[PDB]
Amino acid sequence: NEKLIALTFDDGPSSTTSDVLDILERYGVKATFFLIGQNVNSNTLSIMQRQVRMGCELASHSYTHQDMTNMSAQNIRNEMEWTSSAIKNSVGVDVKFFRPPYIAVNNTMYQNIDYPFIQGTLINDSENSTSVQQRVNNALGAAKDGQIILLHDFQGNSQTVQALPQIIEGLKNQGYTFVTVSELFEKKGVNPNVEYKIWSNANGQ
Ligand SMILES: [Co+2]
Repeated sequence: NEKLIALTFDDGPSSTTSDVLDILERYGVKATFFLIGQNVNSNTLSIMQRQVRMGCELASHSYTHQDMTNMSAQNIRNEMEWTSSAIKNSVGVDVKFFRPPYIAVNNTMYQNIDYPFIQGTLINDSENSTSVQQRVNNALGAAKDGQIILLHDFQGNSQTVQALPQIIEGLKNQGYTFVTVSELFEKKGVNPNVEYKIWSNANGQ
């Protein structure tokens, strides 16, 4: 009767990431970080190393974080390969999932990206006008068994850092167990590797 939640973070690594990690470590919780490839560099190495130490999953958010519906097939493929190899060659882990920038997806992307697409429920934590407590309530209201929840850890997103302790404490209080996206599919016995699909819940609905 385990109830699984996959907390996920877009747009890092950034210095804000380290504050997210401090909180995840405090609560013994793992998350998934969809990284922007050009943010994988010597300035972010120690953060990515700590992500791997804590068993947080690293995934792909493209290399330049542009709207990939305006990109050629070749450029899409280069973005994906460069992001995966940057993550593999820096800290030794293999990307398993892709999340499209801006959740902008078209046929060309689906034809030229070999990873499962992840969306999840947005909590609108990219705009400062969304308060700490709005972020808390949106995350708590989006939770259900098997659900992926989309947050951001771009530099400066301190209102999500402020929101995260209530979110974790509240979901545990509701009986949820935190998993990575890989762990989510593994534990539900679901094959994520379905082409032409974008997932928000391990049930695929
Ligand atoms: Co993004």
